[PDB]
Order: sequence, then structure tokens, then C-alpha cells
Amino acid sequence: QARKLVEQLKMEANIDRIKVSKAAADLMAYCEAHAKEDPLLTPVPASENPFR
Amino acid sequence: QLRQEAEQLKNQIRDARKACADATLSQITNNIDPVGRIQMRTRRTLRGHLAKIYAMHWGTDSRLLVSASQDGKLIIWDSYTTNKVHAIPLRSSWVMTCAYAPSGNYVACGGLDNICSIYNLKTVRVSRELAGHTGYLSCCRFLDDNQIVTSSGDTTCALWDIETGQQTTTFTGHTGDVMSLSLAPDTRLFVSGACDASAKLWDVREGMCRQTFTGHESDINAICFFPNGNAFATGSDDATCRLFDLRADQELMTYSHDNIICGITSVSFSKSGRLLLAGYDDFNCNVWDALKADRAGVLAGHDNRVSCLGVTDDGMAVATGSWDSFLKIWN
Amino acid sequence: WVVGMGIVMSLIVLAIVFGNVLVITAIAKFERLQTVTNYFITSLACADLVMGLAVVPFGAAHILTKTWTFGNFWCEFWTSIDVLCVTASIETLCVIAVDRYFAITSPFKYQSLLTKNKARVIILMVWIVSGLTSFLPIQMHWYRATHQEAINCYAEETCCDFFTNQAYAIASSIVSFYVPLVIMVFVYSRVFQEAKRQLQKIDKSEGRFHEHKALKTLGIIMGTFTLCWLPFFIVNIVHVIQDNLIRKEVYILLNWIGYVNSGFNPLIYCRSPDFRIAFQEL
Amino acid sequence: QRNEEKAQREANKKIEKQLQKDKQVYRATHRLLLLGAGESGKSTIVKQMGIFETKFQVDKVNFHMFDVGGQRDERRKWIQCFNDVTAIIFVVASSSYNMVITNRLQEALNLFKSIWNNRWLRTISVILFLNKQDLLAEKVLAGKSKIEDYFPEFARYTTPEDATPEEDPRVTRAKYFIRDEFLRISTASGDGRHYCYPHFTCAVDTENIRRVFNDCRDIIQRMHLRQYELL
Ligand SMILES: Nc1nc2c(ncn2[C@@H]2O[C@H](COP(=O)(O)OP(=O)(O)OP(=O)(O)O)[C@@H](O)[C@H]2O)c(=O)[nH]1
Ligand SMILES: CN[C@@H]1CCc2c(ccc(O)c2O)[C@H]1O
Repeated sequence: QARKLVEQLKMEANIDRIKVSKAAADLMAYCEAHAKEDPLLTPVPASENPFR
Repeated sequence: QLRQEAEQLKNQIRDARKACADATLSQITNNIDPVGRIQMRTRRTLRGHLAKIYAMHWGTDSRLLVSASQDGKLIIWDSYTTNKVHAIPLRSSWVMTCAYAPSGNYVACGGLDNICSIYNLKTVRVSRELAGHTGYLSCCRFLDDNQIVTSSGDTTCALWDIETGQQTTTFTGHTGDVMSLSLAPDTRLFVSGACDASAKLWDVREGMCRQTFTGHESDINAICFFPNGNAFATGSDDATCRLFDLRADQELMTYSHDNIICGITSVSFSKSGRLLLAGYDDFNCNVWDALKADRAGVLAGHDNRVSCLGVTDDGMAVATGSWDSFLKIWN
Repeated sequence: WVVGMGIVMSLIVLAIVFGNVLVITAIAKFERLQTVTNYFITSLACADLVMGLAVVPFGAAHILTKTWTFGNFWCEFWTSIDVLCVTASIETLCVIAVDRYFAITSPFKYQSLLTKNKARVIILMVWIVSGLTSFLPIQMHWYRATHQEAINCYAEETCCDFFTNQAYAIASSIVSFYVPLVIMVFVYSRVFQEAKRQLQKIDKSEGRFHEHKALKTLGIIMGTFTLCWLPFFIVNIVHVIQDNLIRKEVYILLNWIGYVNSGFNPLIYCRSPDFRIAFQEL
Repeated sequence: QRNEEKAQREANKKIEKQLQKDKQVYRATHRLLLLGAGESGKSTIVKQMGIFETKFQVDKVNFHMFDVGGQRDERRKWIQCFNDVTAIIFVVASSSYNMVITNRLQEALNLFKSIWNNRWLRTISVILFLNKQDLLAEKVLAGKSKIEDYFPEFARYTTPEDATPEEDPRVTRAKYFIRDEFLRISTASGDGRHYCYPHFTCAVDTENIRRVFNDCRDIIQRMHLRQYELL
């Protein structure tokens, strides 16, 4: 139990971490690129709305 | 000796995360325009359940869905024309989860009997029963037509083989009840939120834990992947939601308000990932902004606690269920 | 004093048509208030609304102007509507009392005893029996009196008064008032007995560590209805048994005091957290 | 097109007709939840009269009881599902004041306090069975073990005047002290929305089903009386 827990923390410690300014920028870029096909943001006309 | 080494390593992990925080997500997205105001109205209301509802899953075709209720029924609906298609009675009246196959051929179920049952829609009779868990089932998701991942109250998750009914692999490491899980878009990794206020990222092929996130303070109730696949969100019963990044291995933003003190039962994202929809214990649902952490809408058409919430694959409608035995479609 | 009298009679019309519409809209708009018990309340509210819309204004105008101008046919139609609305409102209170009696005395079989179809059938039956008592005998001139003053009253077109024979007065009074009174008295006696028995049971087990409400509620429910409707239905028999004892002004005053009861039902049968929340939301 | 539209509406009617028959059975049955302190002898009570379910009918009334044995933990996350039951049945071994297993009665009292003070179980009554009475009587008349050693409040306690013993005063005093230890917690927290019904139970009693029936009848009657503002 104790030996297994020690190995797990060592395994998780040796990974590559990138800075937050890259992850936030990537999230913002994805949202800006795919905001066009978001029917919940921009309402669709009633002609093309199957529920109304 | 061994205990000292574990404490020393926990400091090394924390120290590395501090060096990667150039800035916060809030600072970068200050110049982006606000989403504004969002108003939604109920389009359909589904009736027929005799008791309070626990689970709900949309279909891949974005037209059919399934729901489970405490009275012992598993009704498949038609969201467009509001017509019941199937009604499967259950052996056990205590059901806590349900799922719908990607191909639409099967439906899964489970609950307090520690068993997962698979039904054959296009044949409706019981096709398979999976046993081996020592606690109540909490969630289940379909990898494909012949695989399924389940989480239970014995602090373990498993990957099953429906053809032979055997656990291909088992995932261990949590110290509390596992409450929810969610699959990656490519179906190669998944995350689980447990009762020890921690979330873990697993590997289906290898069967090992890779990263652990411990930002919350109480029981974690819901979890959901960002559409990109490089982030996820969680919801606990301390009235807070948090956004975690896999490549940075740390929390990015928190969504909380001073007038909310009730717990959170379910979370979900939008088609583009800009909006975050979360259900609460105060009988209504709130809509957040993922990049700015501010409220944008309220869905307050239910009379009892909201227990489930889902968004279609094409992102046209949002379905919610509650304890008053009614489903509603919001568009 | 005609100006002052019209002001008061205008306030009675508004009070009846405001609370009763509020009850109907609140039940219809929402979905948590649609139970078996509320159908009887809806029927009672509809009867009270019809009364307050089609009885009080015409009677007030007839009293103030001292002359009926709408002709004989509308006089008789107004009398028929008046009798129908009075009869169909008192009989719903008996239904509510019996519903509570069955709910409390026999709790295991209450769900099987009362259903939506049975409630609808009961309401339709009550309204049919109310209609048979009012329109059928009046419109066929079976209620008419035989003395000379009655003949002159029915002959004149400007005059619209109430004259009736002994048999019709006795039968209508009995059907409209006397059976529901004794039924409700018996029902509420049993309910009070059950309530005090449960109160005694609770005290014995938990007396060391620890009937005003029931008495007050039953007193309100019985007293309002009795004080509103008893003197009129007494003088209804009295004035026909003895011709010269009762005048007409007292008759009208007691009938109007009875009419006033229609404005109190929302204040009695609609005092619950759910109804108050619904009222606040609107 | 038009042909498929009628086909869907035909299958809906068949389903909606079946749900009407099922609603009659659902509303005419009563659900009970059975708990235990760990060694309270609750299985003996059930047998004599994942999840285990039993069905029985008394006086043409249908009852259906649930027993949970597949889950054993100090945290009960699943307890929130049973917020629509008629009553909860709590079984405790009253003859275990000297069993350290810290003793068992203290753990049972803590479990009762936790169950009573719950966010979801705020309108549910409890039928309490104080099991193993003969063992308690024997261990009291033995005189080797004293309750005041483990419960010092027993030093200053007297049998209530409104008591109905059948016997030797010591067992009556012990029984009433033990039941008051539960009645105190029951009365302190409650606000009149739910009560507790304590009973003394042994291994030879055959009248437990009658007690459950009468307690459920009282529960429903009190519910209706409180709803109609008559109590
Ligand atoms: N004298 C007496 N003995 C009892 C009583 N109830 C149980 N026992 C003893 O309990 C023994 C059997 O254990 P059970 O009663 O089945 O205990 P259990 O069912 O495992 O109880 P739980 O683990 O809490 O579910 C019997 O041999 C009895 O001696 C009782 O009411 N009186
Ligand atoms: C003109 N007013 C009428 C006269 C007689 C009468 C009324 C109500 C119910 C009855 O059963 C009656 O017989 C009164 O409303």
C-alpha cells in the first residue's frame, strides 16, 4: 500500500507542463473559430428550427 | 520513511505547477466581447413518468432520448412529435443511471442492485447482465457496440466485455464513491469525479491513472469534457464549478456567486464550448460564460430538484429532467 | 341616500368577481394545484362567479330604480339563475366535507375511493340536480302564487317581485339548505372526534418531553356558512306559514346577507402555502 | 409521410393505456425501509414474519419492504433515494450496553441521530423496535454488569409514573431509561412533521405486522390531519 502510493506520485511528477498563457489562448482560439456553428448563441430562424 | 517520501513528492508536484502560471484565463479574455443576454423558452414537455427521474441520455440522431424513473420504467421518447416509442419494465425499482448506444441498437441500465443490464431494442428483451461490483452503480457509458465502462460505489471503475460478461480491466485508486464519468471525443481517455473531492484521468488501453486534480472541497457530483478534449469541468455540492486543463495540470477558473448556496447536480457544455449549463438544487438551472465567468441566463420552469441535463450533438436543444416527473426541451 | 347605497353595492360586486377569478386562474395556470380536491373548489368558484356577475348587479339596479324595465321574460330568467346559483353553491360545500371525511376516517382506501372520473361525475350530477330545481319548475309556472296581489304582479310588466306557494317554498328550502346542513354537521363531528383522539394519543407517548387549532378551524367553517344562510331559510318558511308576520324589506335584507357569503369562500378554502405562493407569483 | 404519422400515434395509445393500469397498483401500495445497527437481529424479525425485497399483504392492504445489505459504509450517499417511503423501521439490540465491539448502544444512538437530522428525511416517521428484551432482563437480574458504569446518567433515574410493567422493577427501569435515550433525540430535533413509535420486541413475538399496520395507519391519519390544518 505505502510502496504503491510512493511509486504513483513519482510517475505523475515526471510529466511535461506547458504555461497557462498557451492553454488559455488555445481555448479562446477554439471558441472563436467554432462560434459560428453554435445555434444556442445565435438563435436560428423558425423556418430551420425543428422544435418551432 | 515511506510516509516522508510521499510528502516530499507532493511538494515537488505543487512547486512545478507554480512556475507555469504566467497569468490567468480571466486576464487574457478581458478584451473579448461579452456574450450579452441569453433567453430560452420551453418548446416541449414530456409526461408519463409516475415518479421522480434520475437519468437521461440523448441519442446520436438528436431526435430520440431515453429516461429512467424510480417507478421502474425506461421510456424512449420522440422529442419532435412527443410520442412514446418504448416502455421497458425493470426487475429492480431502484435505478440510478441509463445510457443509449452510439448505434441506437442497445440501451443500458443500472442501480442499487449492483448490476448493469443491456437491452436489445432492434430484435425488447434483456440481453445481458453484468455482475462483479460490490456497490451501487453510479454511471455507465458505451464505448462501442461491444464495450462499456461503469463506475460504482465500491471506489472502482471497470471496463466490460458484453459478449462474455467479463471485466477486461479494473481502475483503482479512489478513496471514496465514484459519482460520475465522461468519455473523450476520440474514446481513448476518461475522467471520474469521486467523493474524496478529487478527479483522475485514466487510460483505457493501458489501465493506469495519469493525472489527479484536487481543487474542490466537497463531494463531486458531475463532470464533462470540453468539446476540444483538452479540458473538463466539474460540479460539487459547495455551489462552485471549476475548469481544469490537462496540458497545464491545474485549475483555470471558478464559477460561483454570492447568492447561491445549494449543491450542483449536473453540468454540460455547449456545441462550441462557450456556454456552460449547470443544474442546481434550488429548482432551476443557470447558464454561465466559460471564458469570462458571468451569468447569462436562467431556466426556471421546474417545480422540484433538477437531476439531469443534456445537450444534443448538433446543439439545437437542451433537455432537463427533475424530481416532479417531467422532462422539458429548451431551445 | 340612494348615492350612498349604490357605493356599497358596487363594492360587493367587485369583491366577488376579483377573488373568484384569482382562484380560477391560479389553479388553471399552474400544474401543482390540479388535484381531486381542487375540482370541487373550482366548481364552487365558478358558481360564485356566475352569481356575482349575473345576480347582484341586476338586483341592485332593481332596488335602486324601484322598477323593472327588462320585461317579464328577463325577470323570470333572472329568478331562475338566482335559484340555480344559490342551490349549486351550498351543495358543493357538502361534497368538500364528505371528501375530507373520507380522507381522514378511512386513509387506506381514499386513493381508490376518489378518482378524476368520479369527481367529474359527482360535479355534473350536482349541477344537474341544481338545474332541475331552479329552471324546470319556474319556467313552467309551477311556482306561481294564487292570491290577487300575485295575479297583479304577474300581469304588470314593470313589476318584478317574488311570490310563491307553500309546497314549492318548502321543497326548495329543504333541498337547498337542510340536508347539506345535517350532513356537514355529522361529518365535522366525526372529524373533530378523530382529531382529538389523535391529540390524546400523541400526548401519552411524549407528554414529559413536551385542541385549539381544530376547534378554531371548525368553528370558522361552520359559523360563517350557518350565520350567512340560516335566517333567510328560516324566514322563507315563516312568511308562507304565516302571511302577516314577515315584511318584504327584512326578506330582501336577509337574502342579501346570504348573497354576501359568495365573497368569503376564497378567504376560507384557499388559505394554504401553495395557494399563497401562486397568488404571490401572479 | 402521412402513413407513418398514423403508425406512431397508434403505438402511443397502446403504451399510454398500459401506464394507466400501472398507476393504480403504484398508488395502492406502501413502501417501507428497514435498517439495523449491525447485530440487531433484523433478519430474524423479517424471516419470522445487492438489495432484498419482500411482499406481504394484511387486511387487503399491500406492503413492500426494502432491506439493504450490499452497501456497508460510514457514509450513506444512497439514503436520499428513500424520501418518499411511508416509514422507516429501525432495529436495535437493547441488550448490548456492555459490548464494546464505544459500546453498541452509543453507535446505534449516533446512527439514529444522523438519520433523524437529515436534509431529505425531514418528513418521514420511524418505527423503532427495541429487540432482545429477554437477554437484557437476564443481564440485569444477573447483577454482574451495571448500566450506570457505562451510562452514568443512570445513577439518578426513576421509573416514570405513567408506565405499564407486566415484573421485577429493575428491568422496567432499564427498559424505560433505554427508550427515553431515543425519545429525547426524537423530540428535541422534530417540529411536529414526523414522530417516532417505540416498541419492545422479543424473539417470540408474532404481533409485529399488526404493530407496523397500526403505525402506518396513524402516520397517514396524522399526515392528513396536519394537511387540513386540524392538528
Ligand atoms: N434471545 C434472543 N436472541 C436473539 C434475538 N434476535 C436474534 N437473536 C440471536 O441471534 C442469533 C442469530 O443471529 P441474527 O439474529 O440472525 O443476527 P443478524 O440477522 O445477522 O442481525 P444483523 O447482522 O443486524 O442483520 C440467534 O441464534 C439468536 O440467539 C432475540 O430477539 N432474542
Ligand atoms: C328571489 N330570491 C330567491 C327566493 C327563494 C329561494 C332562493 C334561493 C334558494 C331557494 O331554494 C329558494 O327557494 C332565493 O335566492
